[PDB]
Amino acid sequence: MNPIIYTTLIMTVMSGTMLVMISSHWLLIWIGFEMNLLAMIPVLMKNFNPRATEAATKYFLTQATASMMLMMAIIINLLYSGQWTITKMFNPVAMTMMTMALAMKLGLSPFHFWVPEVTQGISLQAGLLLLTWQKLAPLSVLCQISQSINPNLMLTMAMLSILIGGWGGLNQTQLRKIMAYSSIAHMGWMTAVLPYNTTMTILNLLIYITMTLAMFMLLIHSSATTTLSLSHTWNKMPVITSLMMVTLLSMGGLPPLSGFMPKWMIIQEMTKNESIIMPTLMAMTALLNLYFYMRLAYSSSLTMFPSTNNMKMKWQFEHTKQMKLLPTMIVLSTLVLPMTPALSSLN
Amino acid sequence: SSLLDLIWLETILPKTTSFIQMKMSIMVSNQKGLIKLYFLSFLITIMISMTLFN
Amino acid sequence: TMMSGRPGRVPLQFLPNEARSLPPPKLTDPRLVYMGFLGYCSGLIDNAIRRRPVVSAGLHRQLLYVTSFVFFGYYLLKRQDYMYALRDHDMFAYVKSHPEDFPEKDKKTYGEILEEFHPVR
Amino acid sequence: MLKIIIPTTMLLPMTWMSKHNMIWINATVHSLLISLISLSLLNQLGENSLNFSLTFFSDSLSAPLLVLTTWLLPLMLMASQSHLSKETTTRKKLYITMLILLQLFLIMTFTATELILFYILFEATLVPTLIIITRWGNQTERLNAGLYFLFYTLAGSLPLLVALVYIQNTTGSLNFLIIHYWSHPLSNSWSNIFMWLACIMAFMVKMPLYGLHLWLPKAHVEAPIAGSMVLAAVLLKLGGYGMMRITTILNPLTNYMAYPFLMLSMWGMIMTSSICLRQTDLKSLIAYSSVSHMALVIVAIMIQTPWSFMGATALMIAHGLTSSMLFCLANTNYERVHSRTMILARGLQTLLPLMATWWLVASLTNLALPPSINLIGELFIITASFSWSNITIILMGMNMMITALYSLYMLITTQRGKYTHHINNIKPSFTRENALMALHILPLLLLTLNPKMILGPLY
Amino acid sequence: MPLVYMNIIMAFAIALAGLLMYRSHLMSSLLCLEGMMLSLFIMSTLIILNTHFTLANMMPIILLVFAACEAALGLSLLVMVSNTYGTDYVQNLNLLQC
Amino acid sequence: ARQWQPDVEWAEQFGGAVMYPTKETAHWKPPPWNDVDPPK
Amino acid sequence: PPEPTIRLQEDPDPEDENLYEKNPDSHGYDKDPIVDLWNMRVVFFFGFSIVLVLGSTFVAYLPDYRMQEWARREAERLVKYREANGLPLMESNCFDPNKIQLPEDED
Amino acid sequence: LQYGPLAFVLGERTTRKLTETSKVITVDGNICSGKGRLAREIAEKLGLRHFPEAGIHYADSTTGDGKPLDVQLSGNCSLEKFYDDPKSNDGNSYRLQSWLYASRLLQYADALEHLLSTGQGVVLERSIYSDFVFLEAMYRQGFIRKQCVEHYNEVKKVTACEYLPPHVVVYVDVPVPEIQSRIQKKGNPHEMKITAAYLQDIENAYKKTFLPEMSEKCEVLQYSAREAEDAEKVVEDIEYLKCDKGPWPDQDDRTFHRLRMLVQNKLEVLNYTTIPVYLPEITIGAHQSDRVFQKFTELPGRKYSPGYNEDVGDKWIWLK
Ligand SMILES: CCCCCCCCCCCCCCCCCC(=O)OC[C@H](COP(=O)([O-])OCC(O)COP(=O)([O-])OC[C@@H](COC(=O)CCCCCCCCCCCCCCCCC)OC(=O)CCCCCCCCCCCCCCCCC)OC(=O)CCCCCCCCCCCCCCCCC
Ligand SMILES: CCCCCCCCCCCCCCCCC[C@@H](O)O[C@H](CO[C@H](O)CCCCCCCCCCCCCCC)COP(=O)(O)OCC[N+](C)(C)C
Ligand SMILES: CCCCCCCCCCCCCCCCC[C@@H](O)O[C@H](CO[C@H](O)CCCCCCCCCCCCCCC)COP(=O)(O)OCC[N+](C)(C)C
Ligand SMILES: CCCCCCCCCCCCCCCCC[C@@H](O)O[C@H](CO[C@H](O)CCCCCCCCCCCCCCC)COP(=O)(O)OCC[N+](C)(C)C
Ligand SMILES: Nc1ncnc2c1ncn2[C@@H]1O[C@H](COP(=O)(O)OP(=O)(O)O)[C@@H](O)[C@H]1O
Repeated sequence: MNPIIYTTLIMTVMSGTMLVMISSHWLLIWIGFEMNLLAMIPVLMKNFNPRATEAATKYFLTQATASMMLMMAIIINLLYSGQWTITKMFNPVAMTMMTMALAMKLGLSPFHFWVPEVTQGISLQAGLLLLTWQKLAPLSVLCQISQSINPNLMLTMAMLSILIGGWGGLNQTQLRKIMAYSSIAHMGWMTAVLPYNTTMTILNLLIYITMTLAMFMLLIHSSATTTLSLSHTWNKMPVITSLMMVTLLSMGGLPPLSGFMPKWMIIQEMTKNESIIMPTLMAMTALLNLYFYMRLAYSSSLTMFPSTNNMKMKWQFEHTKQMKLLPTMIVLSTLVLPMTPALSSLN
Repeated sequence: SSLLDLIWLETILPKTTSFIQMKMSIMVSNQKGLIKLYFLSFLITIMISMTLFN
Repeated sequence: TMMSGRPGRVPLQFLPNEARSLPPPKLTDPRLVYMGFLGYCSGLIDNAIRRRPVVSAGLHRQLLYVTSFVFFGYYLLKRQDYMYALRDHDMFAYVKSHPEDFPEKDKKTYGEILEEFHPVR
Repeated sequence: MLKIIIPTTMLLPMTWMSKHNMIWINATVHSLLISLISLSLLNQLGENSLNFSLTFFSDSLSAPLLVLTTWLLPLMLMASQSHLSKETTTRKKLYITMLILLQLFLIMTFTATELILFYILFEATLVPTLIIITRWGNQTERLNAGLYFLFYTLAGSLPLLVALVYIQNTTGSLNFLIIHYWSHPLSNSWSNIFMWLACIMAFMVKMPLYGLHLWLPKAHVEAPIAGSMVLAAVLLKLGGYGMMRITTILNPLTNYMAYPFLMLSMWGMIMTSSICLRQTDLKSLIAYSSVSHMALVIVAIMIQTPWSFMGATALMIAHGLTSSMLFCLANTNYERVHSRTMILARGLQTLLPLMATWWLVASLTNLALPPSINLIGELFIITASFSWSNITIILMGMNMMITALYSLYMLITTQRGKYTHHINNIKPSFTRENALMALHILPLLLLTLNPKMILGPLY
Repeated sequence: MPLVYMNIIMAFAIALAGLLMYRSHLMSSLLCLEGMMLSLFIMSTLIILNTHFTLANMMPIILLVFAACEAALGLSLLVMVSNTYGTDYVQNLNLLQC
Repeated sequence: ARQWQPDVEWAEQFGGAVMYPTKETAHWKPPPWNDVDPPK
Repeated sequence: PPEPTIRLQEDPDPEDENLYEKNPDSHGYDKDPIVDLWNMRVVFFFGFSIVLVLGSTFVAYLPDYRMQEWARREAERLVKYREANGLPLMESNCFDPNKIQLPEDED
Repeated sequence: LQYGPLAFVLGERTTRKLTETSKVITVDGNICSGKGRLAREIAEKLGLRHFPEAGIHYADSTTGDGKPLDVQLSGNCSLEKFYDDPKSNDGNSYRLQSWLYASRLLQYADALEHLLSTGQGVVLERSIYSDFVFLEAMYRQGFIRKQCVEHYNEVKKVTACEYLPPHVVVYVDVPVPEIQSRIQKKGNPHEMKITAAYLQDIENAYKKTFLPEMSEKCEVLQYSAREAEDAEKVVEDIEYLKCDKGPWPDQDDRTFHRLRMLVQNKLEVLNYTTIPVYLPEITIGAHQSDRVFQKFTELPGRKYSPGYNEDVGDKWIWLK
């Protein structure tokens, strides 16, 4: 599409998210979600092919259903208290409908099914935007009304999301489905700490976004969407594979990497509330994510796979487009554990 | 050497874990991509959430 | 400790005026040195990804990375220290205003406390 | 303590800015100098400790392990020089970087006044070893080995972390000094039982315990020579150090909770010693012998008496040195024959006599011949166990007999008899290999002159 | 809470369930969404008119407008999907699988 | 004398649509290299 | 079967190189004779001459900070006093009973 | 200002540069025919830019210095061995065919980039289209397997589905016996060993599969040996006909912007020439791959990016 049109659509997506995050009226939050949905579809359908159209249709259906449920919860809450301000829910039925709608918007289990489908359908840039920027608004709304949420339902969905992400990522050879299931598991980790500390939710979101940005930019640079395609990257650009391996180590939560910071803190926070069993199950389940990250690391940099003859031609050329923020993203997603107490900045 | 170290101590912790995780992964990931089944599951979990947490 | 609703909090203010009552971080703070080191690593990785001599390709670029990291790290350290100071201030004020919830326990010495002895055998 | 940490960090820029043909010389020289510097932490006190700062402290349990860790890096460089000769400069520098990072993590792990800092570095050591095994290993099983070596560890280490943060929510601190001074008895409860298990199993899996020891033969057989050296010499001792540190808050529950682990260790030492008798692989045999020795160390720590702790310290140091030497000898054979099967290359005493002498000395010290520090630790642990129960002497004596049996079996199979006829590529041993063996063995026989340096804080 | 509100909410639940069965005809999915918004409009209008909250007389209009815009987008998507297969059957979108 | 590296038969383990092929998922085919299907 | 029975284009596995062939007096460190000799020299000087000898001498003469001689002198003077004054050598109570307040049972 | 979205936004549009003379032309013909001379005459008379036929070292001519690299570092195949031993055990035939197709793709991208950036037309020999005819012959003579042609078809589909075909396809029709006479009169010992069956298969798969397929989306000018000598009538025929049947009349500014971003970024042009499908004739082992890549990196001006190579003579490195 026209670059001016693309810029306008991206700025409309961002303006919808900002309208969600700056408003105090439920109607304006709903309008921000609507604007974001409206401007998101062409971005997903930018590279026109039937797969992207199918993904855009699935995304539109799920997000429109979530918006309808959100409006239903808003109207019930208005019925039981003539309030439009985002604060308390004022009704058990309105809070359940609201949590369901926001979980469907985020992709939390049991509403996770659309995430791998849409992420596989769309390109790598659309998947980057979808898995990073589209979580800011529902999570901000959840952070605002967290004192209303029933901890049982939120914790159930968080544990389900962690389990589903772990088990579903084990079976994947496509990189985009791996990213989708990783996103699902990280959403589960984020929403399990909302009832206790929203600061830890925001910290986990920041760390996850940094790691996901680095991972997607590395995947775009070495333009591979398949495990075997990524196995060829060492014969052209081994440093990219090494950075990818260290980033995958960070994504698995292995200390002393950056990805260890959220889970640790989250576990720490949950122990202050006499919650012991659930963090233990969460860590043991995140071991599965680490396992399939290790499988990818084996396939990418730790061993050298067979190549093809035509690769020699690729040795003679350099990337025309380079990413300005990729080195900063790699360093931030790898080496910020010593700076952990800075989380008091209420990020 | 063979009975305990190579077989049973191997069967208990690592092999059982691998088998369980493999079966769970094969169950969870195997969805035919039919959104009919997805939204039927959505309805079932919606009604369960309404009837279980309040 | 949710301080989001703490009274007299200007909405989008990074560093309030009262934060000026606190000692600023020293320029040789180890955390500032680590932020500069992070900027240096970013410069090295930038050189490596673009297939340039890693250590000696662009000195201006590496200097800019180090300087920007140090700048942001200084302001971040100030905000971090201010938030911890607020936490301690609030905690001490709450303990002072609620004496019945934080009683002064009696001083007992070990010569008058009976602890069970468990032999190691 | 920074006077040791900073030079280790400076080892990295010095490595990466070295010439293509000067990396080994510079790394070896400066690693030896760092070892000499670290040797001045042996001046310990009969009082509390050498509390350098709020972050790092030294102990007479920590100092011998630190000295051994520093001394191991030059030997690892010498051992790795040979099989990495045909390697590119960047990848050799990356290998040396992995070794330096592992040393730095170990040095900070052993001082580490905090239990969370100890946990973080204790798990940070897991990454360079994994890379070394899965990258510069020869066989196709290395990847599998790495997987095992990873997940086993994490299977024990995630519960510990939970327990750790839980403790700080109740005690308010995880500093070793405050933890020791403010220790209170642990009640006989289900919650306390599971807290005890969470505190213990992480260090128990790394010794390794007899039931959980499967990762070790895989990792050692699959790893390169430097990886095997550091796994057998230092990484196995992290569990012993952690157990000795953490069992202070587990009393009196250790009396009841120790029984299953004591039985597992006392029977599995017999089991693994007997396994060594029927082993067709040198590296696998040496790994199983290591499992037996660490079973004895586990018994010592669980008994939890002064003589137990002294014997455990002495045995950990002695086993580290001896097992590293044994792996180096087996690797010298492998670099000639490329087989790693014990029965293949035979009668090597006739072809390599000085290396046969090195084999004899290593077998004698693995056999715990007095007055070696191996036997000092063995005897102290055995006496403590006898006081614990007089029936343990049966299992200890059986273990000693079987240990002598497989040590001399390994010596006789490889060095005695008739040479294999069709093997004609056996070259005279190099000055590098002879010096490597000497630098392993002379420190042991020097340490037997001053045993109190390796007998720990209860001396 | 009167019976009229419960009747409207049960209509909303029926429309949502219909959107959830997916017999076929993504066209029917769009119909179910439109029935859901019709019930939303009716019940919000009743609540706002009952309590004489004069300013929220705005929001049904707003809701209406936005929902219809959504419908337009949805219809467009439908056409393109049909433009690939010649029919709007739900089971045709089985190319991407979990 | 030479460190082992993956060959074709090892790399072909990772070329399927999913890991762990089963009877129900045996018929599944990997997506096209460019994410474009024939219009038929 | 038109296949070459070859799975891929691969380098043949080379034969291991002997350092003693191109250079007798090879010391087993490096294929460059000068670098080889100097690597031998630095290993021997810094490992045997410096660390192994000077470090052993340093450890041998470490000052008595564990206070063994001090403890023996304290014990000697304490025994000398107690023998002369008729006191019963070591006491069974480690702490003075008069500064311990026991809890009354009265059962 | 390297071309991108910003240049398109500010002023850069490629429709204003087209002056009805762009009209990319591609000449064909048999192995030994005067297609190169006719193409060069067309390029000189129309004022267009001539692209000599892509060889083993065409990519070498556009990267670094134009000097060709070693055969083991560039192509790993030879036409002389294909002539001497067409049924070689090392799979030289299909390796040669695939490398040549990749070179054709690179040259077509270069020609499209030149036309879209300057507006001047280009003239080409055998393009990515009609490259398959050799492949077809190699299949019928038994030189390559069916898996080879299947892999070729996959790569050709996924690569050539992204470009605009040439407006004008020029074919020089020369019969097999006179081509063979030209071959013996040439003097090349390796060229001598071509059979008549190979040339017949080339021509047959040539005028029995390539002419109708380009007839429905391009405009084809068939010429014989005698009437290809005079370029004046060929130029007149090219000028007289107007192209309004292909995809070219449907292009506009944003489609041209998409194509111009495509034809740059030669890595993204060559993306699907190395798809992970393992044919023994083209797959290379890890050890050989590592050794050959390390040897390539040690070339004089190849260790770093083009402007950051001190040994070639690049200065001011520490300030770039
Ligand atoms: C605990 C904290 C303390 C320690 C901190 C550690 C981290 C610090 C650094 C962080 C990252 C920054 C640098 C990384 C950029 C990579 C560049 C590179 O490739 O190296 C080539 C470059 C030289 O080669 P070149 O000719 O320019 O170009 C070659 C190409 O780059 C490429 O060469 P090639 O193509 O010929 O070879 C390909 C190779 C190339 O691939 C790589 O080189 C990998 C690069 C490392 C990945 C970086 C990830 C991000 C950071 C992760 C840190 C993890 C730490 C946590 C613990 C986990 C451990 C993994 O890839 C492979 O071979 C694949 C197989 C690799 C095996 C598996 C991968 C494992 C990698 C893990 C490494 C972790 C430590 C790295 C240390 C730095 C290494 C240079 O090396 C350098 O010189 C850079 C080193 C730093 C320079 C220091 C200068 C200062 C000296 C003077 C000042 C003195 C200081 C005191 C002042 C006062 C004195 C008076
Ligand atoms: C994940 C690693 C860090 C990446 C973070 C991005 C780095 C680039 C950002 C550049 C600076 C951004 C600061 C913006 C300038 C002024 C911001 C100010 O106006 O807003 C304040 C807010 O300041 C920011 O929130 C603090 C940002 C600092 C984030 C860094 C902490 C990361 C944790 C430590 C990991 C180590 C990272 C260090 C290396 C980068 C007041 O917000 P307030 O209206 O009152 O409350 C709303 C938010 N609530 C609800 C959560 C309370
Ligand atoms: C596999 C390789 C090695 C791995 C490591 C193995 C070591 C782990 C072994 C765990 C140590 C023992 C666990 C609990 C010990 C407490 C004693 C108790 O079990 O015995 C009786 C307890 O009675 C019964 O045993 C109750 C428990 C029965 C249920 C346990 C399952 C039994 C077999 C399962 C073994 C599987 C272990 C591995 C799990 C993955 C005592 O009677 P009682 O006076 O009433 O209880 C006193 C304790 N109180 C006061 C806290 C209540
Ligand atoms: C080939 C045959 C040999 C030919 C030569 C013939 C001569 C042989 C004589 C040598 C062996 C015979 C044994 C006689 C021992 C004499 C020396 C001994 O008495 O000194 C010991 C001293 O030895 C040292 O204490 C032990 C050596 C130190 C070990 C450190 C290892 C070196 C560092 C390298 C790193 C290794 C890492 C290991 C991890 C821990 C004990 O001294 P001590 O009675 O107490 O008091 C010393 C004097 N004071 C009173 C003033 C304090
Ligand atoms: N796709 C191809 N496959 C095999 N050989 C080719 C291919 N393309 C060109 N060649 C060879 O390149 C040589 C020169 O091409 P040709 O047109 O026959 O001669 P000329 O340059 O005189 O026109 C010929 O020997 C031809 O066989």
